[PDB]
Amino acid sequence: NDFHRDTWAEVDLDAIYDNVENLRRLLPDDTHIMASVCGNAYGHGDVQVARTALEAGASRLAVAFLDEALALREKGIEAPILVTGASRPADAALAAQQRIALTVFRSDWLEEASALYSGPFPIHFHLYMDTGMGSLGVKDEEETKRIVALIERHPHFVLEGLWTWFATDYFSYQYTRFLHMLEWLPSRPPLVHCANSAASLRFPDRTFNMVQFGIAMYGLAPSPPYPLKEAFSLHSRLVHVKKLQPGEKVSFGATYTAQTEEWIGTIPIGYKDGWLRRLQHFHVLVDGQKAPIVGRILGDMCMIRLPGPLPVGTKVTLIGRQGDKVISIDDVARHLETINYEVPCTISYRVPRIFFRHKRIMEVRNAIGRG
Amino acid sequence: NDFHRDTWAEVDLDAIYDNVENLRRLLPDDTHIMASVCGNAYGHGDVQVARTALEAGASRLAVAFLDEALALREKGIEAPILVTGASRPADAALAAQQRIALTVFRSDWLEEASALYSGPFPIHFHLYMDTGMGSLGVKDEEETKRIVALIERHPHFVLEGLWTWFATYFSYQYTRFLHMLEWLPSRPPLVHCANSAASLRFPDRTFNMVQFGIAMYGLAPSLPYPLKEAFSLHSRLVHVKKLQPGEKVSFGATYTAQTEEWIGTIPIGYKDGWLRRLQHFHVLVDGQKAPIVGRILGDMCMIRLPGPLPVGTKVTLIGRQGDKVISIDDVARHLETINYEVPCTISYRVPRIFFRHKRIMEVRNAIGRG
Amino acid sequence: MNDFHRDTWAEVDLDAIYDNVENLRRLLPDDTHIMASVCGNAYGHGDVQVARTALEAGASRLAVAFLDEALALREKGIEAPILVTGASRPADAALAAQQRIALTVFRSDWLEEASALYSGPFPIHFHLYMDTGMGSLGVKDEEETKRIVALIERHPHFVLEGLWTWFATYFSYQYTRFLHMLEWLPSRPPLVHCANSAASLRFPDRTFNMVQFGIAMYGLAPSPGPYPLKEAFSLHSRLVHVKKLQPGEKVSFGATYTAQTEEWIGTIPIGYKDGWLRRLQHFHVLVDGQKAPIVGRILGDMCMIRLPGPLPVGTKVTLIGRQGDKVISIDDVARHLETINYEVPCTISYRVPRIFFRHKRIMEVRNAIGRG
Amino acid sequence: MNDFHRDTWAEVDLDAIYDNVENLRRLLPDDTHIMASVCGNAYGHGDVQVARTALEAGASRLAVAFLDEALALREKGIEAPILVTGASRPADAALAAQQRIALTVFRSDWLEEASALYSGPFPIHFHLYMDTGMGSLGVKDEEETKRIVALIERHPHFVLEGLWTWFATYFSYQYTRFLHMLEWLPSRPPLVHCANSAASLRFPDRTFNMVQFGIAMYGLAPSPGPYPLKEAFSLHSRLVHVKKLQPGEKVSFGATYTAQTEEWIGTIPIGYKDGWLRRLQHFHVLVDGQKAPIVGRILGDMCMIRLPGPLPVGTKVTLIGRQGDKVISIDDVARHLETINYEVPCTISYRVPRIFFRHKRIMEVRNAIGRG
Amino acid sequence: NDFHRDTWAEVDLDAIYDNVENLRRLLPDDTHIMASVCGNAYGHGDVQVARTALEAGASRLAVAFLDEALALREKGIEAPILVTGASRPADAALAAQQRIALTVFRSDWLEEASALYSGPFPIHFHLYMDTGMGSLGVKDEEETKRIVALIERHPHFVLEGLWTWFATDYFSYQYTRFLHMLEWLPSRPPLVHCANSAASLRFPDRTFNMVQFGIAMYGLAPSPPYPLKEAFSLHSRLVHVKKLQPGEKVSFGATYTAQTEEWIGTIPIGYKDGWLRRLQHFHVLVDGQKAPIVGRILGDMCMIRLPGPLPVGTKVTLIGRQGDKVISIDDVARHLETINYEVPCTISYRVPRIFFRHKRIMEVRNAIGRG
Repeated sequence: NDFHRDTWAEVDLDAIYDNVENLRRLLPDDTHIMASVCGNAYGHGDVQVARTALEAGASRLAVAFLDEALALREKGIEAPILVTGASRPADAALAAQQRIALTVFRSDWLEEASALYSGPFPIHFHLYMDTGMGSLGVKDEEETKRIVALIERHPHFVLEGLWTWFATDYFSYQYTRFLHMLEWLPSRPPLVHCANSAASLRFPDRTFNMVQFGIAMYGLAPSPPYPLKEAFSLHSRLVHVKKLQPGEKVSFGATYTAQTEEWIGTIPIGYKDGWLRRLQHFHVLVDGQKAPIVGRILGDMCMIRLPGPLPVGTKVTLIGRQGDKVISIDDVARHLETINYEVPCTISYRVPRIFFRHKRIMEVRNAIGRG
Repeated sequence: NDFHRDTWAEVDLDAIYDNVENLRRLLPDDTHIMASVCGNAYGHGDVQVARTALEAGASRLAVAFLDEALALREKGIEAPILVTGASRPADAALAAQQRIALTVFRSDWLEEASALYSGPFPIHFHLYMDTGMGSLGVKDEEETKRIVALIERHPHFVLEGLWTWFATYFSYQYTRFLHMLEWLPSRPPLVHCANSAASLRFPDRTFNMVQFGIAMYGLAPSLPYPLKEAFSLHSRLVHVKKLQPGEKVSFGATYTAQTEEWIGTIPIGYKDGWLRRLQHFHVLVDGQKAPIVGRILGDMCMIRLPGPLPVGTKVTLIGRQGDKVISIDDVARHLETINYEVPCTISYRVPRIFFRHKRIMEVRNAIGRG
Repeated sequence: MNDFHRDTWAEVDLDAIYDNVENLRRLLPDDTHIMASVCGNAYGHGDVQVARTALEAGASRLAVAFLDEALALREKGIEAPILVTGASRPADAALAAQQRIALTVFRSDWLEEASALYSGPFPIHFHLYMDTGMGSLGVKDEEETKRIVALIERHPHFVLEGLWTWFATYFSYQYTRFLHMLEWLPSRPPLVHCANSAASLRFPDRTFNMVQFGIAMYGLAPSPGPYPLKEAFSLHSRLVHVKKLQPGEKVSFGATYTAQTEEWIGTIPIGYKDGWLRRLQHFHVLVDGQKAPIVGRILGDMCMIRLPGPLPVGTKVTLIGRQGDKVISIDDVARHLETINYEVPCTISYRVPRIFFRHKRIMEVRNAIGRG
Repeated sequence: MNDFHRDTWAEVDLDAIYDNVENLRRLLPDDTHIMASVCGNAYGHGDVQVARTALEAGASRLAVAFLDEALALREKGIEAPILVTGASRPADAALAAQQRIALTVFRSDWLEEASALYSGPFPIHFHLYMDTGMGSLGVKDEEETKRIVALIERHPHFVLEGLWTWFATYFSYQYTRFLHMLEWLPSRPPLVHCANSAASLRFPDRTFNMVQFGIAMYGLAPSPGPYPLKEAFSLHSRLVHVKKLQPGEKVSFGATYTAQTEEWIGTIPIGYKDGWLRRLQHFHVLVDGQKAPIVGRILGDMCMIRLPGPLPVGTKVTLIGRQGDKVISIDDVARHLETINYEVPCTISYRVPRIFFRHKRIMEVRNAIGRG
Repeated sequence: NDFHRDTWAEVDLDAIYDNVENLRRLLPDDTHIMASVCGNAYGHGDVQVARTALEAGASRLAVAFLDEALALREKGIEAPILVTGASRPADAALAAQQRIALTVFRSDWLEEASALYSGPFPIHFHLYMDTGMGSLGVKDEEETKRIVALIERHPHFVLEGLWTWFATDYFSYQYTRFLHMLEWLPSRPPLVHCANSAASLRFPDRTFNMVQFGIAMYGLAPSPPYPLKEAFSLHSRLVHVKKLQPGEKVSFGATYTAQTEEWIGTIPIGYKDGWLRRLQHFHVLVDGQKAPIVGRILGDMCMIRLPGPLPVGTKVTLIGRQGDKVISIDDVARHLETINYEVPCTISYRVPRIFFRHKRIMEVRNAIGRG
């Protein structure tokens, strides 16, 4: 709800709405769109992103483990949800009562589940096929047969889907093998899909009747027809400004020595906020200009060298646009020497999220706010 | 409450209790101990750590910004709390109502607070003195005098204390503090400092309250009593694949087996705070050091097992497993950062299990139902 | 849980509220909004009940005296726009912004303070109150108006939504004086209104695209004097005891009372703690269709009335309202009290239940001190 | 959530309540209970706050005017015994019984009706109110007393807990008349008390093992005149606007006001909707330590005062209480209003926050219309 | 809380307090007392009875299945609780987090449990030994060994107890066999107990360090030093009375013909209240006299022939005392041709319970009351 530190993230839900609407137009009315909202929508806000996606065209959601699926249900999400990661056989009943589909990786798992669950709710499963270069998943025809047999036998089990993850030139091997495995099934599952496939993201396949719109939904390219809009931005404000004389010292994480007369500003964001120490020499946007982060990043604050004296309260943009200049997630990731996925995800619970929709503030989410 | 993924953190509150208890001895019965629980107790659990510290002898708590203090109050903590970072003057009433003390860095700030606030609750302020190498704080007698004047005049303003942060030399800042301290008409009820290697070791002051920083968590921020580490991180294998010589595995990149081996996948990734730079780090499984192979994904990472191991086998990322042990400093070293950052990065989606007296006290799942 | 356990209550006929506003909505052009005033818990009629009835009848905006009253409405489900017409603290702008509540500004100094202490993220809507020279507050000159306009245009989250004034009840002078102040603004604000203007309720005035239906919305003539206004508030109680007295007999109900002749005295459970002030000591109430004088001093929780012959316990007494062909209006009570009508319903305390009627059928009962 | 957003509030010094009762508890013998009266939301001081303070100071029982007030106390955690001193419905006996609330009985007919409609399972405690001849209600003869006694002894769940009367303020006559009515009972009831007896507050009277600390508990003399009583209620506001006027200048605040000379007028956010009635139009308030007259008519949410020279916005105005060496008591307000002290605090509306002080430190703030 | 039909049950908690206090005095300070509160305390009120028992001397509670144990925890009971009946292996985690001990009947069950549960809470088990004439339980040394092995291996499993049910002249066989089985355990479990043993209910055994105070705690003899006090009573009131002339007819469930001038009274209790139809010719107490139930018992009412005309509101006692006359549970059971256990248990949720303590009403429990 309300927050009391001048540091926050903004989530432009129109960027998310637009991205999904454009994909919904491109793909044939036959293909479903599954929106990925794991890790609290990659740090964007699980329920806010989920509703916007469903509203724009998505029809199903994907999360990493059971708790993320239960969080969506509790917050009012009624659309289908698939747990793409591992789960405990003992939780079958729970997932079943909550109408949450689960992915199966081993026949061994389904047997445990079929043995400790008798009903009354029907539980839907999706099989993850290991095409041969994976670390997990169904690996052979024998195993595939055991799984199919356990489902048709059990009165509450339902084989809803089949999918796999395509690594990114192994596409050949990983596809011919998949097509081969898909034939081991007596009949074609209601939903055939896959993840991390730029191919089925632009060109139609048809072997797949559901596409997984992963990180691209957030305007981030998963690997460096319509443009993608970035939805995440990060801001803060100067809470102090100190003028330094030449030669003067200031001990941030280490020791900084002013080479000339300059002004140092402190903003209330640090590595506890997910603004990692490696961003030690990155720059930020203040008063429309670029300003360098000097000295080490502290736990709850970091210092920036200002062009001249600015008043406390001046807005600082860490990720986003100011004037004609811009800083994107890729820029931050590049400086950190990591992938864009990791950036928004690392922005901790401590930082409130402000959601915009139709160029207008919709709501504020302060994970540690009162209530 | 409950959790449904085999990944979790453990917080030994006995480690917290003992660390505070030890410091409670070395310090004279006249000096308060202030426990810092900012950042949700550095990833350990704000209310849990807070209560434990208060039981072991601590009397006040410190957080970085107002929302953290308000959260501690909403959770039932009644002990005095000090906001060490910046706050908005327009929030003075809110702070006063909740009995939250605030740190003052400029006279302009108080000037605004004074005009915006009229009562009826009293607001306790702590003056932060800039000895010289800081990025903020009060530094001249002129401003210090303005602050003392604003408070005296205001019916609901109270100068509760003054402090400074000793960066790490110490000899200069010290005498400089004593000098600045003498500017005040009357010595404040509380005079404390933060990050003082000598305030821990040695008592004696000047200082009737010392800030037990990260040390309370058993992390050396760089003597006459041992410090216990209170944080451990664990997970379990959720799948095991056997590989033949030369067999390939397309993880985050291309990995090739060079012998018969088994690879275990654990349900923890970078979206959990287990950052990608840990791709060549070792974890603990079956009492042995197993290396993380390939790249660390968002929700999972792979490890070469010391041999065939069943699903469910317990994997320890930070902590002890039999004869082997992985400390926080170890992880920090690999990542090339400081220990502080490690636990603080373990995300909200990772449950914390609290132990007290060698036995499980509670579970907290930040995303559990309710 | 809205039950009550004392035979004393007030009745709020929401059909009267609905009809009064519906009539006004008919008269005014579609371009003209109707602002419904619901300060003071809708002048003792029930804030949320009156608000939604006024809204359903054609009103599109609400007005309250201070921030708390606005927050109370939002907490009770009201979503329509709300304007705080009285003073507020600069430091509460954020709270008001977060809650979509507009604030009235009377001094540039106030805005200067609010501008310096607020930075976002919600936009805050302001209405400037102009002092046309004979008031006790408000913007009075062009230089201050410009400073204000400047501050708003300069602040990214500040919005100039309206402008208004209160015409004292010398009107011709104020009206023209207001037109001058209007031109002091670069452009015309989204909403231009005024209050206490009987004229704006009789004839549509192109100058204002929003009119304030003050106390008249409750059927009370804001002054001495197009459509019929119906009152919505009545007050009732019941006899809880009756006693026959002989000539000369004394009774000490606050003061000494001597029965000049054989008579019957009834006691009803309502007193000054209920807002039925002591000054109503010799007013007449309705019982069994007859006017009966309240004799003796009014106590905190009860008062005695001289009855027109024997009557059983449980007999309905009407303090304000109709009984048979006899009627007692709020103005009748005000007159006896030597005060204005506005004050009567507002004084009927929080401990007197309000029974709401809609479509000639009970709708809800709200007992401010009931369990829950 | 007990924050408020208008600079107008009342203060309740619970130390005063504690001290007044503590003094009474010292005087009265251990066999004598003290009943604390908390009807009317503790005469506008806050029911639960005053109740528990009185209880902590030595009072062992509470009194309210009607059932709802008693249910409100129970819902707020009060466990001490409560007596409804006013009328109630026979059909509510079960509810009252279930909640351990005692009821006053004034007529045998009432008990007959309650006996016929209640059968259990909770016991219900009654206190008989005797009319000593000069009252307007209560049991008046021995035959009715016997019928009542009979009904109770006959009903398994009915209990005769007490007997009391109200001595008018002819006392010698009533006292003796009460002793006669007392002997009409087979045995002496567990509790025998009376109300409005200054005597019972000065000297211990073996006839009553429980005394009613009425309004005196609030530091208000129930009449004109052993221990010092301290007042617990003050009322405050702040200037929200100030305007300098020249000689002859006019201001229309309800009525026309002409400045006979250069002067400064301040406006505070409190009006008749807050219980600060219009009749207080020429009363004096405290501002900057000086007495200042309220000039012009009091509006619903504000009133203007003539200031002693220029003063900034935010200056504290004290309507009731002390400022410097000047003081304004409740009796001073009552006098100007031509009413009794009892009525003043009771009239200060539900929308004015009450700030409670205990041990010279703020304890809680209860804003009846605050969020929550 | 409140109820609005003149039919109710009274539970004298002093009867329960006294019974337990007397047993606590008799047994040595070494032996624990386990109070049985299954079936909502045999229709007496689970939480009310549990607290009273713990307060009088009991230290542990027993319920039939998991939900009854969870109901006690939710209502504030923190004392130990044992599920004496069957439970699902998948619920181990739940019982574990709630500190609820479970009974194990097969090694097969423990294996399923040990396989789907890894932690973090310790779960306590009690082994039910089948002495040879049971329908379930551990039957041999091999099975006993497997169970012991699974517990010591698993880091969270704890063997807390061992018990069995003694049928009631097979006591010999069922005891010598039990003593024999008890030796198969490496060490003696912390708690050794048994159920339905009148023997260990009066005379000390010592082989058992915990006695199960079953139905006797309620003042009911489980098979027809200090006396037992009956805690349950049932009442109602006449809601109508009709005078009949000789020869007159009234069609209750069937057809009743008045043989003479008589008065018929109707009370608002029927078989939906658990006042079964077979009580068709039982008698009840009204105005201190016995009165016969005439005509069939209806769903929500039943008729009684009154001595003379009584007013509506007159109290009717179905189980309890009026004047010098009394009706006990055994009387009702005898008429029904069943055991006393079944009577209070059958008194449905529809009938509120009024609890007394120290000859004073403590609280009312109306299962279908508002809230």
